[PDB]
Amino acid sequence: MEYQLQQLASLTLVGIKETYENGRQAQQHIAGFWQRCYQEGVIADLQLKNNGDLAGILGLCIPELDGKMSYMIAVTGDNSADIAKYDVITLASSKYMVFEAQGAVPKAVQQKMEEVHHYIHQYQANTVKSAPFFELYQDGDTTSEKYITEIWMPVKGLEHHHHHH
Ligand SMILES: CC[n+]1c(-c2ccccc2)c2cc(N)ccc2c2ccc(N)cc21
Repeated sequence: MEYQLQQLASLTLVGIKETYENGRQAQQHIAGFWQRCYQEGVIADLQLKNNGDLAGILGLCIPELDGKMSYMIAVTGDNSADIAKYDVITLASSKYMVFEAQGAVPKAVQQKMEEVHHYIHQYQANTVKSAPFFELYQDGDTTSEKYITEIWMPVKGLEHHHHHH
């Protein structure tokens, strides 16, 4: 499968985080969460705030300690803002395997994701389960079947994988 290696320094993310029972339940409600965020003007507001560290809006899947799964819609933002209403988190530095989904959101993303999970099955010692993974949505028309969504999966010690020697 095609992917690019990218690295990120520590980042501050601003947005809204919701929590669901598990991965399956999250998929049922994520589309709704996005719909609610757009309708209430949250997306527009968050878009004003990105300092440009990452281009776009992020949809992060965050594992919770009790087995629950959280989803956060956010942008990379500056710490120096009052920022009372929004949820804020620090995304720890990491290296990632970055994949692309070409197509209309979100079906193109879901199908690409099933594929990604299957592919990373072979990199069990390198993937980081407790670490957040995310979809990055750049400016553009989601509807177009030429639209590209980036999927960022965090990894550790990937250089040591035998397939790379
Ligand atoms: C809920 C559909 N929807 C929309 C969307 C589509 C049409 C109008 C408004 C939002 C969306 C729009 C942007 N920019 C970025 C991500 C998503 C998204 C992501 C996941 C999902 N599961 C549904 C999603």
